[PDB]
Amino acid sequence: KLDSYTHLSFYEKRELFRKKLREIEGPEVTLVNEVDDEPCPSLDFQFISQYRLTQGVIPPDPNFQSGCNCSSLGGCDLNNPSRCECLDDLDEPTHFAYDAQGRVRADTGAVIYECNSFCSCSMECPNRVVQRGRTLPLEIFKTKEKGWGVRSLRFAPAGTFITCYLGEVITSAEAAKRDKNYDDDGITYLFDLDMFDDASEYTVDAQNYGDVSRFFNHSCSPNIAIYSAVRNHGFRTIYDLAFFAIKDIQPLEELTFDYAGAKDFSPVQ
Ligand code: NI
Ligand SMILES: [Zn+2]
Ligand SMILES: [Zn+2]
Ligand SMILES: [Zn+2]
Repeated sequence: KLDSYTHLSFYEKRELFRKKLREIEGPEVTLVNEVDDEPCPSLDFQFISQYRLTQGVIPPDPNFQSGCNCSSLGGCDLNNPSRCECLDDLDEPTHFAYDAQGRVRADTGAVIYECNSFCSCSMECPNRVVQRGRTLPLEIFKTKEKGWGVRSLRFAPAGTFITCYLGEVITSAEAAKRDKNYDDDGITYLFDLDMFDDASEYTVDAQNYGDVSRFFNHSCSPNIAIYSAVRNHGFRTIYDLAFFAIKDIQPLEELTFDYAGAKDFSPVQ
């Protein structure tokens, strides 16, 4: 029932959005809508691949970073949990967060310690998974009862990294400033960085800048969950929000999460 002008307008709007995704550095990201005639999600936002810092936020200084030099040939050898200085932040059931497959081990907690730029290992160091980025080709699609969602296009073994939740790092102060502006917003892309000390009170907002994950939906039976991966082991005022698959993800399966913090990880209870 759309008239020529509108129909063309929508056409062009969807194509613009597809253009925008083509410019994402990484595996493919596609846009589909088999439900209605909505072109695509709002274009008023920019895809990024690194946090965008904002006024008033003091980022962890890299200058005071610890760098492991336990890089023999390959990476750091996942058999030497007692050689890395990236792991010195805790010694109990000591081990690298990942296995050989690059998947997140089942005995790994809600905290991942990856190698820094101050380490001597190459980018292939088995302890630089998150840093390497997405590897799964994803598709933004229109769900029937919920807004837009994202499903995988490939099978993902539980424990597979997916992507970090990117966006502007704002102080819980301005956070609330924006909360005073959220009108009839169906979704409010806020993510508090309070895994540790609550003094920093920093939050990630993907309202205007973010990653594909800014399209992920909440759910009760999620297939992905946040893993606080840190590189500046000494200052966790800011860290990476990593999404890993908690269970096998079937191709074309929608990805969903529900942050519970370290209050769903370490407890079988
Ligand atoms: Ni089409
Ligand atoms: Zn190491
Ligand atoms: Zn290291
Ligand atoms: Zn390393």
